[PDB]
Amino acid sequence: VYVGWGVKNAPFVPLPPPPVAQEFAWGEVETQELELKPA
Amino acid sequence: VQLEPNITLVLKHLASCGAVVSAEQQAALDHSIPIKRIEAGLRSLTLWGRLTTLNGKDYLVAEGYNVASSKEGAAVYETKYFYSQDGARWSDLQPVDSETATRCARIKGMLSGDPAKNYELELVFQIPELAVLRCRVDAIATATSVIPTDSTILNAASQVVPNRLFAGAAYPEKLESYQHRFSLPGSGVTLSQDLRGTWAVQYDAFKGVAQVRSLLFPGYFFYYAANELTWGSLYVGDGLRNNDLIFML
Repeated sequence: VYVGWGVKNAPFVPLPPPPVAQEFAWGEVETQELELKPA
Repeated sequence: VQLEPNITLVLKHLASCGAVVSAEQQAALDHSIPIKRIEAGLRSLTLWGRLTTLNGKDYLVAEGYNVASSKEGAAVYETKYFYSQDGARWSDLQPVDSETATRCARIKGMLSGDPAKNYELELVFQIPELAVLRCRVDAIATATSVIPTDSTILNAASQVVPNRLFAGAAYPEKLESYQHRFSLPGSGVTLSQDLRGTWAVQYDAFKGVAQVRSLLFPGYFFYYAANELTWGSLYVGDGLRNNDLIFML
């Protein structure tokens, strides 16, 4: 039989704040024309 | 009304709350509590609780006191504790020092059954098991010791004696009906001037019986029967308070 409060005798760790997401990688860059041949 | 709490009444009203004692231990208490009471000069001596151990020889603890005085604005009951592994023979439970109690506080988990063990703390320190047991028992006793409000009264020579003209606690399903023994009878300090969620009360109005459970120490139970006007408290479990209480409420 079981008699008592419904708790477990393991050490309790309250869940920390959830993780933050991550933004897109920087393979997203602007291509540019060849500039000049300044003298 | 009652002069001393009755062990059989305590075991009968706390049977639901899970506070139980074995048959042999029950009979042995019945036959052995008076012997230890009369061996000393104690006017009162009753079972205090049953702490659980690792080998299987649970620690039965009883406490007693002779006279109840009022001193420095509080009721100071000079108590003496005894322990046992069987209900037959009662041994003294020596009081501990201050720093020894501070070190006591750092031992967790149930203490083993053998009273000859030693725990190692930290320069190293050796802590006997009886010291840990006494530390836990005095902590629980200081924290929670319930009697119905105004069930005692002062008198000549300023000794806290029972109140033979106790009318009965009105509205006994509320915490204002019960108080810690240390609180003086005249003062209005009761079981409601402590934390808001460390006491639970259940009440049966038809049978007129109230059960008060301590949530800081999940093993402390108390009953108040209004029709018979009889109250009593018990502790069953290891002497650990649940510090992670808030997440539980």
